[PDB]
Amino acid sequence: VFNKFVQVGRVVYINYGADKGKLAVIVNIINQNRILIDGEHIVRQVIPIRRVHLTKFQIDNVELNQRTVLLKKKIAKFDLTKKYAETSFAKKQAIKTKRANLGDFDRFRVMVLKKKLARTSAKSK
Amino acid sequence: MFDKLVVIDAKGHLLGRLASYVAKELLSGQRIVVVRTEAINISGSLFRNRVKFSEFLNKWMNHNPRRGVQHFRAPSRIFWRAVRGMLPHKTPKGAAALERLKIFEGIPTPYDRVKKQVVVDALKVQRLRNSRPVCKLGDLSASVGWGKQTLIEKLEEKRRARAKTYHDKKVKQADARKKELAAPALKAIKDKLAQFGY
Amino acid sequence: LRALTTVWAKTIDNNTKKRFYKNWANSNKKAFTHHEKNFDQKAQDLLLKRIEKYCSVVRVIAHTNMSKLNLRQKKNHILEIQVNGGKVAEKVAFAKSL
Amino acid sequence: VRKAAQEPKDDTLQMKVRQYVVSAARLPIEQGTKPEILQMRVFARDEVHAKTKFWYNMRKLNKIKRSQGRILSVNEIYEKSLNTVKTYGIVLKYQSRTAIHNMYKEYRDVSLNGAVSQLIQDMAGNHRAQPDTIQIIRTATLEPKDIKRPATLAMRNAALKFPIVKTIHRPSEKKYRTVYKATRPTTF
Amino acid sequence: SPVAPTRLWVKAAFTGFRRSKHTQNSNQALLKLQNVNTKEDVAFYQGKRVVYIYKGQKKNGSNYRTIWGRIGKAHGNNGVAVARFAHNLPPQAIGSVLRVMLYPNRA
Amino acid sequence: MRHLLTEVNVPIPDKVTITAKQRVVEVKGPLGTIKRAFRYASVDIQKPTADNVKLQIWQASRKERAVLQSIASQIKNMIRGVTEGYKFKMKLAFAHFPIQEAVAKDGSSIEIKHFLGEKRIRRIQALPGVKISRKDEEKNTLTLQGIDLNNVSQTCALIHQSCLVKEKDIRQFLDGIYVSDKRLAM
RNA sequence: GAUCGGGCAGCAAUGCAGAUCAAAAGGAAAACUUCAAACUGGACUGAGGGGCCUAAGGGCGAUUUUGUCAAAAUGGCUUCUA
RNA sequence: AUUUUUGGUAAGCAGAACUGGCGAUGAGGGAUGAACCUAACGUUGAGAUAAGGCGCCCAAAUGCACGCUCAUCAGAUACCACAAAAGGUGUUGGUUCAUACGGACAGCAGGCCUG
RNA sequence: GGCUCUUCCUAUCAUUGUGAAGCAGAAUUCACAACGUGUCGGAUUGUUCACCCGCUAAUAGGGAACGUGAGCUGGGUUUAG
RNA sequence: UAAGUCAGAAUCCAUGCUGGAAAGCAAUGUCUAAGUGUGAUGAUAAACGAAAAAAAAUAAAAAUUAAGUUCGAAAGGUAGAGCGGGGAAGAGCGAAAAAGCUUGACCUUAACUGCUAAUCGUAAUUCCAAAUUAUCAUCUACGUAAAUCUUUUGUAGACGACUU
Ligand SMILES: [Mg+2]
Ligand SMILES: [Mg+2]
Ligand SMILES: [Mg+2]
Ligand SMILES: [Mg+2]
Ligand SMILES: [Mg+2]
Ligand SMILES: [Mg+2]
Ligand SMILES: [Mg+2]
Ligand SMILES: [Mg+2]
Ligand SMILES: [Mg+2]
Ligand SMILES: [Mg+2]
Ligand SMILES: [Mg+2]
Ligand SMILES: [Mg+2]
Ligand SMILES: [Mg+2]
Ligand SMILES: [Mg+2]
Ligand SMILES: [Mg+2]
Ligand SMILES: [Mg+2]
Ligand SMILES: [Mg+2]
Ligand SMILES: [Mg+2]
Repeated sequence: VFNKFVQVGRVVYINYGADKGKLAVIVNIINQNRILIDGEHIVRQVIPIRRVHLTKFQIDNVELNQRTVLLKKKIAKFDLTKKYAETSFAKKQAIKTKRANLGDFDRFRVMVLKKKLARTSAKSK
Repeated sequence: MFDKLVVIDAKGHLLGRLASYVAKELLSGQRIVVVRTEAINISGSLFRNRVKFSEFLNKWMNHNPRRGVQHFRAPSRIFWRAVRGMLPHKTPKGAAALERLKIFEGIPTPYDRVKKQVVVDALKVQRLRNSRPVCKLGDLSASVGWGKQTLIEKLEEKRRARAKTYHDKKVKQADARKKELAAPALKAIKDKLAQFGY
Repeated sequence: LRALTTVWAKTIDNNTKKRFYKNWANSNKKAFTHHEKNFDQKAQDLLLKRIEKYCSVVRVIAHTNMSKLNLRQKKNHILEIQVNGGKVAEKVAFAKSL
Repeated sequence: VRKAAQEPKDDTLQMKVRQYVVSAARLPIEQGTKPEILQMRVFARDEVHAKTKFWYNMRKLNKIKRSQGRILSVNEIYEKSLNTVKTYGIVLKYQSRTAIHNMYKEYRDVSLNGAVSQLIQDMAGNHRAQPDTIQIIRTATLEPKDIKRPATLAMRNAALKFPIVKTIHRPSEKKYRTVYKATRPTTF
Repeated sequence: SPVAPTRLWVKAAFTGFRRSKHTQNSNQALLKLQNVNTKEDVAFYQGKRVVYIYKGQKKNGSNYRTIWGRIGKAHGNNGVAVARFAHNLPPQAIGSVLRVMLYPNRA
Repeated sequence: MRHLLTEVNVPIPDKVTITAKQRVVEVKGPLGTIKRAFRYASVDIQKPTADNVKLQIWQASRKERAVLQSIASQIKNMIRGVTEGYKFKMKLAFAHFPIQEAVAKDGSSIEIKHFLGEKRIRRIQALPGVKISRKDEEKNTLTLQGIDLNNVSQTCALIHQSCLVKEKDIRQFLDGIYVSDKRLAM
């Protein structure tokens, strides 16, 4: 149903921005198309809600118009870091980052390792 | 645009947009096949689009109706006229472009198997405010007397049923191979790859 | 619609064969030979069962026998006469009886 | 393309209005005198533009023309804190094909410049106003006791939640753009 | 033998020449490189050498023939790039695939 | 402008059970089960609690907003419908020519003859869930009973309308079969 | 320290938490404008055929290396195509 | 042709003034087209533009942000191919006067008032 | 100008389904969706028109180089008596 | 009436009807002498993984924001090996444009081992696959079915055409 809302103090993913791939929190809703954004890795921004994706992390400790500092603290106490880090989303994301850094030999390896996973399964026993 | 043959599933696609895309693709060398044309969408009252198609039925070559325009009533051809409209179709180049496109209603034999594709920008859900009016092509071609709607439905159901077979088999076995992937010998290699940046 | 298949009998009399020819008497009259020598009742039944399986409409292929009249033309006529009755299967049974 | 410092990093998100103070004096320019200085607040996109706005209003309001005076200075004003949301009132006169009108408008934004930019876009879209025609009489950052508009007061509550009902698919960079993909997106 | 072993060339498409409604420069072809999308990415190929291969009657024991050129510049903000060849490309070429090659590596 | 949230609250009382799946509403009470399909509106129909049913619409425009209260009210009708049914009485009105009536045992069909002395036969088949009845004491009336408001009101309609008088001043003639009593509780 | 509210409390009287403005004493930083210093990848071009000239540094307007080419090869012609 | 102009109900009518232009003039833009918009021409390559554009025919954004709009006759713009007086509980802004828990509007109530 | 023939318009004469009335019925009038089909026989006049005699569901108004002369006709108009 | 529903016209679309050289498609009769005949040269708006089958739903869900996936991918050799790949016949199934899926004589191939790569001289398409089909030349077969003209009919006709 509707469980995940855009609320004062929401945990949001910044996509399609200079800030893409970065989590943030929402202090105020400016009109219906824009929210006010903050976090440890991001300046205080205004962003069209369009560019953002709701993360299903709601921090009820956050307060309307909270100063950058206090927010950063509350965020830290919440472990957006650990919690998000376990997410299927961030797991996949990191895996991607991994694939990013691979050289000719790395690929080749992965290919021989890929062939083996195939041709070897008959090892019952 | 470089895949050897794209096959698009026109369902829930908007006519004009799917049109322009397929048109460009065509101009630039992509050989396309569109399917399930009867499933394409148009923005407006089914009424309004019937008014419109009627208005078109009304145009004709005066002294000799059997010269020039043929008013085609099947969804396939509706779409086809749509695309031909967006190419320079009297140009030899335009011709080629056209020859690249083939279109059907429902999903005919050669195309059961090949993977059907979607143009994201062309989707009714993507393009149209939810509460605004729309039609499915086959409804229009109904009002204009294309008789095959019922048949196509039946035929589609038939093919849906073959799908459940494919899929189910594919699932069963593909779970069994994932289970035996968790066995010792291979669990090793799995770990090797994960570390490798799976 | 489309023709799925045609089930021919063993007996196709010369005059009907005439249909396929412009002149019967200067021809070696080779028509249907292979249908004769190779004729396997089993297969026919198989075809009829086929029709039962896949078919919407059933028609009988019919024969105007011109030899019964006194006119010049002796070359018969070959018609499709469609069969209207409730169930495809029974249509087929009927057709066969004919 | 000259940005004022208080504009956003993305030029897209807001108009190029900035708020100016311009001040000038009757040309005769007598030395030891204690001149009458005429000062006014204009919204423009330039210093030049601001000067124009200035003079227009000034020649309407008083005897002065430009050959009759001198521009002492043009100083851009900035908004205090871009950390909070504020409700701004604005008082306008604009010119519609029939006649001239006084309007009062409110916007919830982080800047008075933002308040203005939003005001202009709105006035174009809803009223077909021409920028050149628009005259902003007075502008106030609003105290809550003073905010009168329903679409303004609409947003005061902490319990505010928008589900995002429909997500229109928008790839992250261009590098990811494909016309046709092998499976259908979702909304949610 | 089933295929060629390694093909080191990127696939490009020939869009047309650089044109205005009523006018065209046939000196500058336009290509779209596979999986090349924005000006940034196109830039990466700036100096690169590109081939046009086609077949025909035997000329010096080879049934193919060639025109060589280089991608010079980004054309417009999706992935499109001007190419210059030795002989301005024949126009039927438009429907076709050209070979971007990575040869120009310099310090 | 565009409205943020709009809600409407439907009470559910004793002996009523309600089901919302993908906009498809079911209501089962003592008198039976009624279902309706709302697929045409973008509205949110919240999982009903035996107490209530909450309907919400988000990011809406004035036109959209009305669909809420209207879907709601339709539900009100489904509920009240399965609690106490709906009964209508239609008075059968004629000046000179007595309207003659034959209603079947199903209560599913009506024959009307002799309307304005016309020699034509009127045939009206009642909608599903609708039963037509006439007693000895009814004093020239028809009674249409059912759970679903629509099917019953509509059956009444089809009846009243089959008998519209034509090609004469309608204000003098006035023959016809009209609804006397609407929204009765049994 | 002073206001305020789209807080939690509290039955109320009151407290916890905010946000805005902010004394003396301290810290640590962003955006814009202007003006400067410097790195790396491309495209098009090479007109001219000297020993003269100087601000003593150079200027005067491309050089180097390598590969292929005997076969109708290159250029052209007739015809056709886009 | 712009602006100004006289006769004429008016005219792609008939007359005048200043500056152009078209004739005598091509190129890009107004799909199209003498007098509009940019812009004035030797043969040729590059670059960056004007006018105008960038969903496809078509080079270039299905760019990024705002406001407003659903037409069972939508709309889509200079010169340009026409619309008026008059109307609308369609929708959105704004103007000026008003009501409300010292409980309003409306409905149902009940005896102007009252639940 | 008529004859011949085809097609289009709708500012509908009739026919279909309706709304309205100072609509009792009958007849009539105003309006809507609407040409799908039909819209005739003679006096006098070269006639377009006009006027009369009639039948008719009705005897609607128009366009197509004032539709239609290598389709007629030649009465009218406009050479030479 | 805004969503949502009924009724409802000489209207519209169909049904019926006439065309139907739509350079559309199907079923069926017979024939195509001799071979799953070979050789050379060629053309195909586009071969170098030009790789890839769930179905449905976008106000759904217990839960997953992008095919931003997954699979394949080693020397355009030889000798062995053989994970694996492809498949005769016949028998199964399969029809929306029957495209193919199963079994299967057998045909084949990857790790690993040995030879062979270099003088194609610091680049110049990496000319090889698959589906089609033209031309020239030739080897075998010197046959088979049918049509047309010269006749015939008048159910047709200017002539061709048509019925017979
Ligand atoms: Mg009436
Ligand atoms: Mg009457
Ligand atoms: Mg040559
Ligand atoms: Mg002027
Ligand atoms: Mg004049
Ligand atoms: Mg002038
Ligand atoms: Mg001028
Ligand atoms: Mg002259
Ligand atoms: Mg000129
Ligand atoms: Mg140039
Ligand atoms: Mg868009
Ligand atoms: Mg009318
Ligand atoms: Mg009148
Ligand atoms: Mg006469
Ligand atoms: Mg005439
Ligand atoms: Mg005379
Ligand atoms: Mg209906
Ligand atoms: Mg009509």
